[PDB]
Amino acid sequence: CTVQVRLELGHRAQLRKKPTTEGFTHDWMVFVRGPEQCDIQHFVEKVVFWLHDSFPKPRRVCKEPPYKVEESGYAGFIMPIEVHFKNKEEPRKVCFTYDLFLNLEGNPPVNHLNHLRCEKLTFNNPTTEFRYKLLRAGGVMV
Ligand SMILES: Cc1ccc(C(=O)Nc2ccc3nc(CN4CCCCC4)[nH]c3c2)cc1I
Repeated sequence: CTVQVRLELGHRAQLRKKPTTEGFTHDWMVFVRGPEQCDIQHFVEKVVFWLHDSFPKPRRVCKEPPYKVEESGYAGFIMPIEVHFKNKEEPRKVCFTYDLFLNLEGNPPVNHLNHLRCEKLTFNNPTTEFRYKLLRAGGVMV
């Protein structure tokens, strides 16, 4: 059989009225979460957010929900996001290339923004133990 589950990747960003002592101009948050009333913790081991090299501890890990990183900084960047599964067979993780953008190139000028990216994952022939976790999370058998 085939089991599909859904992830939502997203972020929010806020232009600061005044920059931090550090000069940070934006506050931002990036997340991985399930659709409403779906508990992805059943099948997600951890979520690794790979921040820009300039960040201290750029490898940010959440082993439990919420799977998110709140930060402040100077600029947007491309953020690899690994979602590791509670799975003993391949694949044990999926990697997303997440566009963490902090403005719209002043066209138009915004002082905040939100983005959501809905992702479907398809697991062929999961083990009994991993099927239970996927379906327990609200996954659909196909
Ligand atoms: C292309 C590019 C993109 C982002 C940054 C950036 O925001 N870097 C940055 C560098 C150091 C930072 N430190 C923080 C603050 N956190 C607070 C929580 C504890 C660790 C430090 N945010 C930081 C943000 C720099 C470049 I060049």
